[PDB]
Amino acid sequence: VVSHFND
Amino acid sequence: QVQLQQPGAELVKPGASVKLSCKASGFTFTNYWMHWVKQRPGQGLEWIGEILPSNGRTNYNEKFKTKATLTVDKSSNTAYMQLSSLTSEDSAVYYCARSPSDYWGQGTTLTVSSAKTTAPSVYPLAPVCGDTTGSSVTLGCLVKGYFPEPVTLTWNSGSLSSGVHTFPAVLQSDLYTLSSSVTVTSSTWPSQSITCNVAHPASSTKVDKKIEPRVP
Amino acid sequence: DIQMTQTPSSLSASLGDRVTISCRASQDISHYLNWFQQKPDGTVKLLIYYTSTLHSGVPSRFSGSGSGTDYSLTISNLEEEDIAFYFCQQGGALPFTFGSGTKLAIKRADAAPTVSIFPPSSEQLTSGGASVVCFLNNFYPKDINVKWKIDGSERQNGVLDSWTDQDSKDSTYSMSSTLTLTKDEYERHNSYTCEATHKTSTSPIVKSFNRNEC
Repeated sequence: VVSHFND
Repeated sequence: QVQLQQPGAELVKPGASVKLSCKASGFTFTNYWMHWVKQRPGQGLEWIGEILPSNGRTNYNEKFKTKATLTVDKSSNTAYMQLSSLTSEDSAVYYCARSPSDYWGQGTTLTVSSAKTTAPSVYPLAPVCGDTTGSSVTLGCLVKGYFPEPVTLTWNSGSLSSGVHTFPAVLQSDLYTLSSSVTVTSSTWPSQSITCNVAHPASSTKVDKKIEPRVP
Repeated sequence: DIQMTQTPSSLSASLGDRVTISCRASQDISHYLNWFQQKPDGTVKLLIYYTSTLHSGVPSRFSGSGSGTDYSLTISNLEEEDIAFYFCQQGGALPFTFGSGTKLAIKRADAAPTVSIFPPSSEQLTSGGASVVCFLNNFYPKDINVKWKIDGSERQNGVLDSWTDQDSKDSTYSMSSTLTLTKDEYERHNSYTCEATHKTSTSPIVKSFNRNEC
């Protein structure tokens, strides 16, 4: 789970 | 623990450049995107761009492309953002952040002005002579035309602290102006003295304006 | 770029109330919707990411929901430390973008502004200017209007307003309005008035003075 698509 | 350390504020002149620092601690920033965001009171929040420390890859908001250049220093675990050709449009709070598991810095307030260190004029604020009637009375000090912020304003050397309203300074022209009100019981003033203490560090000025009744 | 529409821009609630803030994106953002909270000292924290994942240390009263284009942040039972400025950010596409923010404040009962008008000082008059100020103190709600009149005619140029943030003790708002004129302009007229227009009254609160009394 991340905050941005590219993280 | 995870922290991003940014300087509090800087004043720079139009046309100069500024290199804002963002020192990471509590983690190694190699594999985290380091983002930059601009916050100016009217306008919302604007994302400037991000850099990935490991390979220096960058993604910018097109709008900021030769305003903002992001770099990194791997040995100091520090992220930098240079702002060039500074204009009044660039005054704002600039934050740095990491992502994923995001943390933000405290933000650096950058002011771009060619204004010069000016001491404030401190005017007394008292009801027309007497006192527009009542059980309590409101006095005040008007601190006009200073630069740069801030101005420290107290009442009776900090002894008078409750019932006060000290408004945020506002920029009119290239100078700052602030006002402050104190409300006391009518019987207390005039009888007991009420002086506003103004200090303006930059111009190393300290002024005490006693508030008394007069006519116009 | 993807535009984020955040509503409401402002909201008042009482401690213990449920609060819901919403963000709508102009494109699908694939659940990458983040909620940030900002305090007056400028501190910013990420509360929730990927629509509904709480960040480290965030309290269980927070939660988020949504998908596609439509997202929401909810605080089941408001606490005082939640009074803050909230903003969403989509992370579904570059360049990343932000919503316009929601200023969450404390609800209290209406209170009329205590209005006080002050004449220019001789200190200021000696220097060539004349400032007339009016304090519109401890009122609620936050919307408030101040009207300046010189001789009964409306005056718009040369007014400088400043507003306090919500008071930590009585939850009221205050404002400073300053009308600045040159000394010779101030000497050309006689009556100076501020009119405070607020929802607590149908008629404005007017304070004035004449280059003259008492």
